[PDB]
Amino acid sequence: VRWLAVHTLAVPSVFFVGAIAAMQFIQR
Amino acid sequence: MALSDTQILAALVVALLPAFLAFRLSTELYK
Amino acid sequence: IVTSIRYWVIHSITIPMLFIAGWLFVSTGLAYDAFGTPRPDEYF
Amino acid sequence: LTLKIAVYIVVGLFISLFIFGFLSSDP
Amino acid sequence: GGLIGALALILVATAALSSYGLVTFQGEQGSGDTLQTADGWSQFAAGFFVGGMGGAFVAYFLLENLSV
Amino acid sequence: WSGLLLFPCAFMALGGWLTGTTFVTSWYTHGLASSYLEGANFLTVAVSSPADAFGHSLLFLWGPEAQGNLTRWFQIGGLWPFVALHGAFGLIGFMLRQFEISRLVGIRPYNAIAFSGPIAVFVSVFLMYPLGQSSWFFAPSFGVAGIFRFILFLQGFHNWTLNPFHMMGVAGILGGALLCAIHGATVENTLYSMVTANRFWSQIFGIAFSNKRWLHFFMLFVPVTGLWMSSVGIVGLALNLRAYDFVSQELRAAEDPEFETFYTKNILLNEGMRAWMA
Amino acid sequence: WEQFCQWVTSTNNRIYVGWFGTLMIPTLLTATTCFIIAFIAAPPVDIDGIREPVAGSLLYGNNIISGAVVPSSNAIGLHFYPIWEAASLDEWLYNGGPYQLVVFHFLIGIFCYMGRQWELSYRLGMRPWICVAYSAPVSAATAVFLIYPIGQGSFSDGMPLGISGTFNFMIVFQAEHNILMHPFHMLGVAGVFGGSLFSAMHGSLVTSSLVNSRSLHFFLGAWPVIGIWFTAMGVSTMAFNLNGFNFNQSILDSQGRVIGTWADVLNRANIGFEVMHERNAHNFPLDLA
Amino acid sequence: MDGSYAASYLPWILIPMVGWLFPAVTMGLLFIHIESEGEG
Ligand code: CLA
Ligand code: CLA
Ligand code: CLA
Ligand SMILES: C=Cc1c(C)c2cc3nc(c4c5[nH]c(cc6nc(cc1[nH]2)C(C)=C6CC)c(C)c5C(=O)[C@@H]4C(=O)OC)[C@@H](CCC(=O)OC/C=C(\C)CCC[C@H](C)CCC[C@H](C)CCCC(C)C)[C@@H]3C
Ligand SMILES: CC1=C(/C=C/C(C)=C\C=C\C(C)=C\C=C\C=C(C)\C=C\C=C(C)\C=C\C2=C(C)C(=O)CCC2(C)C)C(C)(C)C[C@H](O)C1
Ligand SMILES: [Fe+2]
Repeated sequence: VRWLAVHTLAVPSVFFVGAIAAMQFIQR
Repeated sequence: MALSDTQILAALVVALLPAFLAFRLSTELYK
Repeated sequence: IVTSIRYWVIHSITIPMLFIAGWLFVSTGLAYDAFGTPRPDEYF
Repeated sequence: LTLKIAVYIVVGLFISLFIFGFLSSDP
Repeated sequence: GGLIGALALILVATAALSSYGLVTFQGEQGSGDTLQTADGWSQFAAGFFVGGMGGAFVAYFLLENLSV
Repeated sequence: WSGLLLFPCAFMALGGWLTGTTFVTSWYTHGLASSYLEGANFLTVAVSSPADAFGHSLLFLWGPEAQGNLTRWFQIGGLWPFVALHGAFGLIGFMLRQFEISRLVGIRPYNAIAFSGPIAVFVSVFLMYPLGQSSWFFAPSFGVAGIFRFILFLQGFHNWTLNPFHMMGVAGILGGALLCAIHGATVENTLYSMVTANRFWSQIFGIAFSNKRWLHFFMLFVPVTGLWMSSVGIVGLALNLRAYDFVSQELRAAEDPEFETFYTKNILLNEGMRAWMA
Repeated sequence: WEQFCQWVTSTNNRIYVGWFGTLMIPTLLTATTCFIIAFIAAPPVDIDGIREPVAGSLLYGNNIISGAVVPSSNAIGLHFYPIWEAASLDEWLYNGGPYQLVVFHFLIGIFCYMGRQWELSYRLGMRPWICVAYSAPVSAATAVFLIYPIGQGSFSDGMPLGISGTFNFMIVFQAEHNILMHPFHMLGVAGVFGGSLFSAMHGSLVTSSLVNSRSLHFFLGAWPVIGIWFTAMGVSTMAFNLNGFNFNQSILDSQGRVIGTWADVLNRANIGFEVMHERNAHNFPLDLA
Repeated sequence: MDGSYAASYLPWILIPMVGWLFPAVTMGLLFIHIESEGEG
């Protein structure tokens, strides 16, 4: 349903963008 | 007649280019 | 009504903790370990 | 050098004709 | 509204803590005090974030009527 | 019906591409860093093709090439077959989706026959070419830079420009772009309103358009035909290299230092490019 | 004489002329004639200033694909080389002056074709977006035929008027400039791809209905034009020794050794193209009899 | 707040970014840069 249709994309995207945000700092 | 929202979005997309050019110029001037 | 309140509460619990979970996952030595990606020190 | 002169007059007359016609556009 | 304000404040607090940790202990590292080191301060900031969320949410659960 | 047969597969392909572009590495498959984690940027990141250590094995998760492990399954490069196969499955699913939408509405399916071109392009470039090749290590990577590297490799090893099929595909692509631009421009010019444009082209281009349906068919048909011929040419390259090489000019130029043709210089570039990688 | 001008500006002629056509037709006809003659029977045009003449004419042993109107000589450089500056016809033929004449008269002709298009469009009572669309191929042709030779400082490295010449020019361009990594060729690629996509979709929609459209057609026609404008500007920038992104050796390790990315492989391929052989210390035969 | 101009949702997100996200990010980066020791 619409609930899954939105959450299946939303719930990993925030995780991934937080990951990339941290990688933007982990670089020496 | 008033502007259309597509015009506003296109204006933002166009304005993306001077932002990138300005970033490049500033980084060049930093050296 | 109360439904919107619960919607806001549910969307406030999860988003910050998810972002911070991602940040913690890649900040510690977990991203390299799980995915097999080598850390920059080991490179030869 | 005669070819140079011929080309000069040809191109000059062509451009002069074009500009003269454009300035007196009938329609 | 109180919950949202508290969550925003705790988020900004964690950002400030992380920035302080990044800029303070980036030189030589010692283990005499485990709080005054880059990894220790980063762990402190992460735990501080999660504790802030927990405390704000438990306070909201106590104050807010019903909603269950 | 089939509209739910592609959504999970397409979403899984997208998720696999996103996971590969930021976490997995190509150190044990190409000796390169190809994700954000190592320090690569948007243009550099790529889901690299599998290494040349297995051949045509698909590197399944439950297959013995990884034995259920995930770190190994990512290091062996099974993410490339995962992404490519799921993407192809979802793409044929959308083919059937357009088919069934047309069936439900009751009009002739023309979006499907047009979309067939991308299907052929994908199945030829990413699946059939490596099948005709030694293994997946020569298959193109899922990256902006990987695509360019694959293009240059095919130029070096096949002289793909000289192939008639890529030539006619280039013609089809450029004709499609020209027809798109000209149709949009003429519509916003007359903004029926066809007689004005028809007279304008009859007096400008001489050979004007008979009807707007004819022009719409032509802009539908030129790029799809170009893509189909390009895919057929790649498939031929897999089986039988269809490059008309004028060996007469080659011999004429080999021992005559006073003769040269741009074909000879293209051959020089190709053979030097071959010799460059030993 | 007024009858002649009345016919010229007449919107009733079988093939329209207009006042721009009065200058378009001679230039286009001249360009076609001299291009055909140069394609058929031009002598071997030396192109690099060394003892390696290059032949691009059919009568000199070339087929249709291999035929190409050879660019000018490196001896010419960027200098204007008309026939009267040639002490005789043979030197002008052997120095690639036909190429310069063709390109100059053809550029004038396409500009006048634009003018004729606009003139007919306004005389017919229509807002002229057709020339706004037609400007993109003209801009690309000018960038790749006039701007690039000037930026590179010579007419020798211009695109030959031939199928094989086009491929050689493109490959040498990629080797010397890395156009693929430059964002503006990607903008052009996206423009042409979107043009093809919109063509296919719009044709399918119209034919499936055979028995927002305004802005739809507007953006449909506008995307490829903008893409072509951007790629022409990119080529013009590349003319003055500007190149695409160089992400090579941009990732190191804890010690300082390069890790390598796909951009590094692209750079290696470009270097391989720009020298059509191997590198040093690859065991040349030491002793020869 | 809302208005009758086209794309009325743009201020809703653009203004908070230019008011909170952008200032926070730039001050964070500037504080990090002005404090990096060595390499004077
Ligand atoms: C200066 C303008 C110009 C012209 C006339 C051509 C013409 C041609 N190009 Mg070309 N090209 C150009 C610029 C030009 N190109 C530029 C700037 C680039 C990028 C650097 C390329 C890159 C390119 C590639 C990569 C390829 C071609 C190919 C071709 C040929 C067929 C494809 C085609 O045009 O169909 C699209 C256009 C149309 C369908 C519109 C109609 C055009 C007519 C049919 C072409 C005939 C014109 C002819 C040259 C006129 C000569 C004089 C006349 C008296 C005979 C054709 C001879 C292909 C090829 O080699 O095939 C032989 C091919 O693979 N071109
Ligand atoms: C998927 C692969 C792909 C694709 C789709 C493209 C696509 C493109 N490339 Mg590209 N390229 C690629 C791979 C690819 N490239 C690779 C791998 C390389 C490395 C070798 C290059 C190297 C490269 C170079 C070096 C250049 C391009 C250019 C272009 C653009 C062509 C613009 C053009 O023809 O001018 C528009 C069309 C014309 C100018 C034709 C003339 C039109 C006039 C107005 C009419 C002429 C009529 C004719 C003379 C006679 C009429 C016919 C009839 C009536 C008789 C286009 C966006 C060119 C560019 O950016 O353009 C500026 C360019 O210079 N590419
Ligand atoms: C310097 C010129 C300038 C200025 C002072 C403003 C001022 C404003 N714009 Mg605006 N805007 C501009 C140019 C400008 N605009 C341009 C060129 C565009 C087209 C892309 C827009 C598009 C735009 C939109 C779509 C919206 C605004 C909105 C607003 C208001 C919210 C605050 C804001 O700027 O953040 C939002 C504005 C932006 C993110 C615009 C980007 C900044 C522009 C493109 C360049 C500015 C660079 C500048 C010279 C840097 C100087 C540095 C200096 C301080 C040291 C504010 C009144 C919002 C509004 O009206 O709310 C009611 C809104 O929704 N603007
Ligand atoms: C330039 C590249 C290009 C892209 C990106 C593209 C994309 C799209 N076109 C579609 C439609 C169409 N395309 C058409 C004609 C054309 N389309 C073309 C070229 C493209 N078309 C060309 C050249 C033509 C002319 C023949 C038609 C006629 C249609 C439609 O009817 C349809 C539409 O309505 O559009 C609005 C949609 C396909 C939906 C689908 O199959 O769901 C399934 C989605 C899947 C399976 C996900 C794709 C995953 C892929 C296969 C593998 C993964 C790829 C990575 C994630 C990305 C890698 C990136 C690297 C290159 C760096 C989508 C918006
Ligand atoms: C008790 C104690 C100590 C002593 C403290 C004493 C005596 C006083 C301290 C007072 C303090 C710290 C007061 C702090 C006030 C903070 C304010 C006023 C914050 C306001 C925030 C607002 C209004 C935020 C608004 C917004 C948020 C949250 C956003 O994210 C953006 C939007 C917006 C701007 C609206 C010390 C000795 C310092 C340390 C010891 O451990 C504990
Ligand atoms: Fe239409």
